[PDB]
Amino acid sequence: NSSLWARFCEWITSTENRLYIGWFGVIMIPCLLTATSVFIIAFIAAPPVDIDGIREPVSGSLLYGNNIITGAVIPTSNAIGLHFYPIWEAASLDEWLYNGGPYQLIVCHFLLGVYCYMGREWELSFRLGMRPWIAVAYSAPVAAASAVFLVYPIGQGSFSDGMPLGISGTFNFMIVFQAEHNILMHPFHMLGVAGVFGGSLFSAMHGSLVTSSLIRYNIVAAHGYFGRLIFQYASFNNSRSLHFFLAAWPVIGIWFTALGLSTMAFNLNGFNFNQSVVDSQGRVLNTWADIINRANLGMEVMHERNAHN
Amino acid sequence: GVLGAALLCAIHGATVENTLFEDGDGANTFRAFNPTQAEETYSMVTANRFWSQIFGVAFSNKRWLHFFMLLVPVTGLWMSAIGVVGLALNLRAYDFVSQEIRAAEDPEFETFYTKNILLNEGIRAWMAAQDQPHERLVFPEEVLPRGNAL
Amino acid sequence: MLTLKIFVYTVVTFFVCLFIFGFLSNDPARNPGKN
Amino acid sequence: KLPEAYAPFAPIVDVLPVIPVFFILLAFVWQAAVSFR
Amino acid sequence: MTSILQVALLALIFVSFALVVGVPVVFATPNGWTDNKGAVFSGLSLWLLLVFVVGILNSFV
Amino acid sequence: NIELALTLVSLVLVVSAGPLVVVLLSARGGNL
Amino acid sequence: GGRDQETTGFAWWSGNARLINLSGKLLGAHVAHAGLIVFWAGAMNLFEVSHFVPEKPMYEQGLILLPHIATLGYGVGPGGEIIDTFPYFVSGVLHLISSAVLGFGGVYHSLIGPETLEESYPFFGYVWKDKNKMTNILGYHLIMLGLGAWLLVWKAMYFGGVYDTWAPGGGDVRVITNPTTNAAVIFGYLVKSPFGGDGWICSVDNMEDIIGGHIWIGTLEILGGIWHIYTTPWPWARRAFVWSGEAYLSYSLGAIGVMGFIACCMSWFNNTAYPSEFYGPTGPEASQSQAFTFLVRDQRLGAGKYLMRSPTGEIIFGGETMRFWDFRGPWLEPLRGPNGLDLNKLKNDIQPWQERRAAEYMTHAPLGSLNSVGGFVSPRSWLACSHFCLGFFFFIGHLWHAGRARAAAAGFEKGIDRFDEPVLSMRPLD
Amino acid sequence: PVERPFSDILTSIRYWVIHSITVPALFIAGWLFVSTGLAYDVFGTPRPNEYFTEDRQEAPLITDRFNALEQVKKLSGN
Amino acid sequence: VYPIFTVRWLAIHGIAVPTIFFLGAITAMQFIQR
Amino acid sequence: MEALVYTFLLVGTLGIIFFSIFFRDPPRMIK
Amino acid sequence: EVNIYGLTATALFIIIPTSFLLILYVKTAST
Amino acid sequence: VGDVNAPIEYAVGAAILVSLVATAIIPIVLNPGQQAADKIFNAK
Ligand code: CLA
Ligand code: CLA
Ligand code: CLA
Ligand code: CLA
Ligand SMILES: CC(C)=CCC/C(C)=C/CC/C(C)=C/CC/C(C)=C/CC/C(C)=C/CC/C(C)=C/CC/C(C)=C/CC/C(C)=C/CC/C(C)=C/CC1=CC(=O)C(C)=C(C)C1=O
Ligand SMILES: CCCCCCCCCCCCCCCC(=O)OC[C@H](COP(=O)(O)OC[C@@H](O)CO)OC(=O)CCCCCCCCCCCCCCC
Ligand SMILES: CC1=C(/C=C/C(C)=C/C=C/C(C)=C/C=C/C=C(C)/C=C/C=C(C)/C=C/C2=C(C)CCCC2(C)C)C(C)(C)CCC1
Ligand SMILES: CC1=C(/C=C/C(C)=C/C=C/C(C)=C/C=C/C=C(C)/C=C/C=C(C)/C=C/C2=C(C)CCCC2(C)C)C(C)(C)CCC1
Ligand SMILES: CC1=C(/C=C/C(C)=C/C=C/C(C)=C/C=C/C=C(C)/C=C/C=C(C)/C=C/C2=C(C)CCCC2(C)C)C(C)(C)CCC1
Ligand SMILES: CC1=C(/C=C/C(C)=C/C=C/C(C)=C/C=C/C=C(C)/C=C/C=C(C)/C=C/C2=C(C)CCCC2(C)C)C(C)(C)CCC1
Ligand SMILES: CC1=C(C)C(=O)C(CC[C@](C)(O)CCC[C@H](C)CCC[C@H](C)CCCC(C)C)=C(C)C1=O
Ligand SMILES: [Fe+2]
Repeated sequence: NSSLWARFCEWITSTENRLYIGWFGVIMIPCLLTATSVFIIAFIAAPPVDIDGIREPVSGSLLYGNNIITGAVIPTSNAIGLHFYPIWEAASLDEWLYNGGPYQLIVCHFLLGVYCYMGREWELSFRLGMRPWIAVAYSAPVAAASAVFLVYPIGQGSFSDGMPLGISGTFNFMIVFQAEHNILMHPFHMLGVAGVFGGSLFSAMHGSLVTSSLIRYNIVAAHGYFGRLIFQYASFNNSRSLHFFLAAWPVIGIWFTALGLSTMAFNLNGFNFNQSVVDSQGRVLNTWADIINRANLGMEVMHERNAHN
Repeated sequence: GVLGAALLCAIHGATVENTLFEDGDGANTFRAFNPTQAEETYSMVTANRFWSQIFGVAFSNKRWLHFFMLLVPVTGLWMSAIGVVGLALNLRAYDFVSQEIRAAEDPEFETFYTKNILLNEGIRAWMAAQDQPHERLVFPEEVLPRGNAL
Repeated sequence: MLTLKIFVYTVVTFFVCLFIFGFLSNDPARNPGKN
Repeated sequence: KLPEAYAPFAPIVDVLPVIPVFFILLAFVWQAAVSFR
Repeated sequence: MTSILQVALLALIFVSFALVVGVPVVFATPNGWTDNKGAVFSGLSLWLLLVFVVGILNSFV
Repeated sequence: NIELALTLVSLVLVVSAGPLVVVLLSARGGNL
Repeated sequence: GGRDQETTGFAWWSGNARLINLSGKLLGAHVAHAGLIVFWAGAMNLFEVSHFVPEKPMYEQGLILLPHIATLGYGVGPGGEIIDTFPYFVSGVLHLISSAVLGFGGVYHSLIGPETLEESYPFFGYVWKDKNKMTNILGYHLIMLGLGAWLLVWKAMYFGGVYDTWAPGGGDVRVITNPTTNAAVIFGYLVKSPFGGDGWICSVDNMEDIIGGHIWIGTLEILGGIWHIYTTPWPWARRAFVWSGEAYLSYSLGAIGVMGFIACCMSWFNNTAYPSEFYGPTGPEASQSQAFTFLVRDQRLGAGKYLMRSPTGEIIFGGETMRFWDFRGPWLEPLRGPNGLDLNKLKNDIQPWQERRAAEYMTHAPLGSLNSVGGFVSPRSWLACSHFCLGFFFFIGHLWHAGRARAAAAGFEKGIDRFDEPVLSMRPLD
Repeated sequence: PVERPFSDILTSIRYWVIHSITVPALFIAGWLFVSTGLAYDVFGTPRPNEYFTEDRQEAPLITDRFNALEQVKKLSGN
Repeated sequence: VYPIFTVRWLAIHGIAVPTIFFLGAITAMQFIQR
Repeated sequence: MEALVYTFLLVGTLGIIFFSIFFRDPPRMIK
Repeated sequence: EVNIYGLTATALFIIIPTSFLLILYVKTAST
Repeated sequence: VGDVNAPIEYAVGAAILVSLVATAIIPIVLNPGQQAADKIFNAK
């Protein structure tokens, strides 16, 4: 009880700290702290990186003429591919900067930190008597982040295909998908959009009804309003089922969209309705899918450099 | 706003459903409730402490929480509407003139913003051919923008 | 840089050992419930 | 394309793979036969 | 001798269909398992023997 | 087009083979 | 018949949870599920055999089960050419008959068999809280797994061998005579990095190592089963885990999720346990073949072309394919020297069959679509995507079931007491 | 004056007698509507062989507001 | 309970009749050789 | 000059976040 | 000194609301 | 040109199947709602 190990265990496991630590805490704290430190330093004063591996460096640091919107941390070089490139493997620190190691450092440490945050959620929930199913809800954003940052590069074969840590980087990321894989027509992205929009709708409407009902009745009063507003009597008359539905809709939507991105990593595709309507004599009549395909074709042609010096 | 609304919905549902009071012998907690209940079905204190020890800040007022839920998406969509109203007059945020001048000065300076501008050029050039038939546009293949020519 | 490699390996091993010996020191029985 | 001796039995085979997804459905029907008790 | 194998196989298909529709009914209905054990066992034996004879016929085709 | 008709007939018979047991048990007062 | 919600406390959508403490019903359910699995196996095998054209390659017509039989060396000759399609029919029919038998057994144990098995059949009876019977079951099933591995070894070593894709002049059916049983080689893979260039477990490249590893796994599994059937957990083991059915379920869920992820990756990357001439070429193989064939065509026409240096200092093809510079294959190693490709061999050491294989691999890249229109979906993409999704879902299942099992063991799985809240017995202002 | 429950009508005889002979009439009416060729005439949708007129080999264009009726009549070939 | 031609009757029939008509139309459209 | 302004704004945001986390008024209304 | 008007706008937008809120907080905290 | 290949026999066959499956499930979906509306009504 008084052993140094016992004292350390009690301190780590104590719930009287302002922020609970736990063992998942002891793992995640250094990881996330290193990630954020390196992220800030690279965002502020990082030198150019050759993302494409054709000796055409891309500047993304603030000191090199950039704003908040246009700045980012460029992913690793295409030459490294999917290899492991730690700091002590590069010939010199300058070469390490030129190739783009800090992206790998950030992504690895951040992924470990988020997983251990997931674990710590359950740990604290268990230390207090709560039920343990908040980690399941948190799995959706964690799954999406893991997909985008780790599974897509593995499928494509290089870390240069990951999402740059920025804003304009994210926009370029989205545009390159819409050029290459036709994400907009993939059913899983449709389910993700539906999940997000339905979550916003349900949040707004639940807030409205609950605030209206609360008078200086919480569910038996507003239910009369809802049953006659848009019909649909006796749908969610149990206060627990309603909140479970709220927790379930967006989580399932995000799970499906993450699985869709993971499947695209192995490159099946979105839907493809090109030239799906033809009259007699074999002539082709254009549909909206053809206009979308023209936009995608222009996008893809613009992206590819092909002639690289 | 939209992403925060989804986040609030999910987190509130998960917290309420994972802090229910023991008022039912059955394994399922759905049937341990009736609409005519007097007290709330979940412990605010436990959830408040949990989220004050995990995240750092937690709600302590039901009315404020549900009002925040209402407030977020409405403001987000209103701001989006104002943005599209501005766009209707071709008042678009497109330039970042300093970056454009610097890029035009020397070719050897590339940011993701310039790549986005080039992608927009490609989209316009390759889609206007059939998107706007009334313009009667015929771009020869020589002039169509392509990455091979940069 | 071999010294940096050694330092990183030592730190990672220390933290991982701490974690493993943490969850193995009778985790399930330290709960607010009584059973 | 199957041994010739079993050539006429081609169509029935085309239905075998889809049988499992019916079993789950059957369960629901069975529950519907007891008022979802 | 493809015709004999084909007709035996059709008979096996019909017998298997009947056995599938019958066995769960015999099991589920109360006081039926001990009442109709002989029928179920006879059906199973016929099914196995017919499988074996179909196999031998295939070996001879 | 005998193949299509035979496939449809076999599929229909297979589909009906399942609910028949449930109907028989319900009608005969089984333990379903 | 079935239970009711009031008696058990589980709704219909959770009805199966009522089987936790009923041994016979659980046994019947498991047997029926195994019968269903083997039913699907046999039915799909027959369906694929019915729609099989021997002239065309297997990967051009969406077949995923026949390649598994072929890689064992059934009715296939050099170069992956099909000789006869009888063994696939035999396998499917046998699986279907076994399905019938298993389904009958499962239905009998589910509907008529005794509800509880530990009253009249003590040998097969068990209670989840016991720590001896469960270990005995574990040992039995470990012995079965070891016997299966040894069956694979026996087939590979005495029953005609398996299809080795690394033999000279393309692959062929060969009998592995001297599997590598060296401990260093076998256990070197387990400690290799999972990053590029290393290939933690997916880097196995020869059948010798595969057979040796299977020998080792079989021996270890049988030895561990013997150990478990004659032992009980140590006190630290008894203080480390939670002893309940749902805890075991969660452990299995996590393990199976990890296995699913590993299967996804190994299907996507490995090409020795998944020979190219049946599952088609991998994406790296497709790009490498495109570069190789373009170089050969340019050299032949006369009008290197694209050949650059690897960052470590070797020789690779240039262009967008420089990322896939770790690929190795039967049709490219003879052209590879000590440091990457050799210019002399790449110039005048190409045999016609290598060029034909590269040309074939050019147009069958994994590019496809869910609508399945074309760049045609390779089997590797389907396997990888499906098993990745299944592994992710089973990891979520591990999370859920482990959390619930631990909460139930603690004693607050159904909610806070509402009379003695632990939080109210703590200092304020956390 | 109480909006009879749906169960009462579900078990009624006149309800079924009316509907089992009425609904099929609507279904056949729709089938004949789109089979006889009335839909193309009514809604102006061209037939597969009427898309490209003899003198026109490209998508039409209205390019006129106050004479759009005559423009559309000429372009459609009617 | 007795009277018919109520608001509910009109509301249900208005969305029921065109639905059947359009279902028939689409089912017929399915069998066109193009 | 722009970089200094951006860094100052980000630092200010982080400082407000930290102060809210650590120097909040106690939630005694319901606890 | 680039875009002096922009710098003045940013400074005013950061100062005036901040000062207003801080004065309000100090005024009310006296209660 | 644009005529329907299938005859009217299938038209009636499908009409019978898609007309007596929708006129008997439209009241079963609304029954809960109509049963709960009266409970909500005449109460408050
Ligand atoms: C997971 C599978 C499983 C399990 C655990 C059981 C267990 C049981 N069954 Mg069930 N059964 C099964 C599958 C299973 N069965 C299947 C698939 C069928 C369909 C054929 C049946 C059909 C069936 C009937 C009809 C009956 C049972 C009965 C029984 C009970 C008594 C068994 C007995 O008499 O000992 C037999 C012991 C033996 C050793 C003989 C087994 C013969 C096998 C083929 C030889 C191999 C076994 C050997 C030990 C393994 C060697 C491994 C080696 C290679 C390393 C027992 C609870 C009886 C009962 O009491 O009802 C509940 C009964 O009447 N079972
Ligand atoms: C493969 C999945 C699977 C399996 C193996 C089982 C197995 C079982 N369930 Mg579970 N269940 C499942 C899915 C599954 N269930 C799902 C998805 C749901 C939700 C819809 C449920 C909901 C549920 C409830 C609510 C209950 C069960 C119960 C049971 C047990 C009694 C069997 C039964 O239905 O009562 C008997 C049913 C019948 C007699 C009617 C079905 C007639 C036959 C068996 C149909 C199949 C015949 C087959 C085609 C013939 C094969 C041919 C062969 C004989 C040669 C049994 C152990 C009960 C139990 O034991 O709980 C304590 C129970 O109360 N289940
Ligand atoms: C189906 C397989 C299986 C399962 C489920 C079990 C389950 C169990 N065994 Mg058995 N065992 C098996 C196979 C199996 N065993 C085989 C094949 C052998 C022969 C080699 C043994 C030999 C054996 C012995 C000798 C003992 C057990 C014990 C145990 C218990 C404790 C769990 C444990 O080993 O520590 C789980 C693991 C740890 C405690 C330490 C893990 C920490 C490391 C750092 C994690 C990383 C692993 C690895 C290094 C990472 C690299 C691999 C990665 C790439 C995947 C548990 C009941 C013990 C027991 O309770 O007494 C019977 C015991 O003394 N087993
Ligand atoms: C072999 C593995 C295994 C086993 C034996 C069990 C067994 C059990 N689980 Mg667990 N579970 C598993 C895997 C497993 N589960 C996995 C992988 C997940 C992650 C999704 C879960 C998530 C889960 C939850 C969240 C819950 C259970 C519950 C239960 C219990 C009731 C079964 C049930 O849900 O009713 C029968 C199930 C149904 C009627 C649902 C069928 C409809 C499904 C959802 C869709 C059909 C499949 C669909 C086509 C595929 C879509 C995905 C596709 C892209 C691949 C039972 C003890 C419940 C319980 O009470 O636990 C004590 C419960 O609340 N499980
Ligand atoms: C060098 C460096 C630092 C790099 C940084 C680079 C860089 C990119 C900087 C960031 C720039 C930046 C700030 C960009 C964002 C700018 C931006 C777009 C601003 C939008 C602002 C705006 C006015 C939008 C309008 C819509 C709007 C108001 C959105 C609000 C979003 C918002 C705050 C959402 C809520 C988020 C959130 C996490 C809520 C959780 C709430 C919570 C803890 C509840 C938990 C909880 C649940 C219960 O159920 C109960 C019961 C209790 C009790 C309880 O507690
Ligand atoms: C290990 C984990 C570490 C996590 C660290 C991060 C924690 C973030 C803390 C957010 C504090 C926000 C201010 C709350 C100020 C405050 O005191 O709020 C207090 C408030 C609770 O107030 P009460 O319920 O007591 O108020 C009742 C009312 O009636 C008024 O009395 O908290 C909330 O409502 C939820 C807040 C979520 C809002 C999240 C905003 C996130 C913004 C992130 C911005 C990042 C910018 C980055 C720039 C580079
Ligand atoms: C058609 C064909 C043929 C033949 C066939 C045959 C002859 C078949 C048979 C089949 C069979 C004949 C099958 C069987 C099966 C069986 C099974 C599948 C069983 C199982 C069992 C089990 C599993 C058990 C278990 C147990 C016990 C009992 C006790 C102890 C414990 C345990 C659990 C172990 C020929 C060649 C001519 C041609 C080709 C194909
Ligand atoms: C192959 C074959 C066989 C066998 C077979 C079998 C055994 C089968 C089974 C089958 C089955 C077993 C099936 C089942 C099916 C089922 C179904 C198909 C169902 C459906 C359902 C539904 C559709 C529902 C719906 C719903 C509900 C849920 C209720 C309410 C309303 C609703 C609408 C929502 C043999 C070898 C002998 C011989 C030869 C042939
Ligand atoms: C309990 C129950 C359940 C389930 C169950 C199960 C899942 C069962 C299974 C069962 C099974 C899984 C059975 C099986 C059977 C089988 C059989 C019976 C077979 C037969 C075969 C045959 C007959 C063949 C024939 C042939 C061949 C060999 C090929 C070609 C030619 C021909 C077609 C002739 C549920 C959950 C739903 C619900 C509740 C009730
Ligand atoms: C076939 C193969 C091979 C080999 C293989 C082998 C040799 C394997 C082994 C394997 C193994 C040998 C495995 C193992 C595993 C293990 C594991 C996976 C473990 C885990 C554990 C855990 C997870 C734990 C946990 C925990 C916690 C954290 C809580 C507290 C306590 C404890 C510690 C319990 C070769 C290359 C030749 C060929 C090819 C492939
Ligand atoms: C007791 C009683 C009830 C309850 C009743 O509904 C009726 C029928 C009135 C009416 C035909 O619905 C009149 C509908 C005409 C309506 C005023 C037209 C304008 C409003 C809407 C367009 C009606 C349709 C709304 C529906 C779609 C929800 C009579 C005659 C009764 O005696
Ligand atoms: Fe709420």
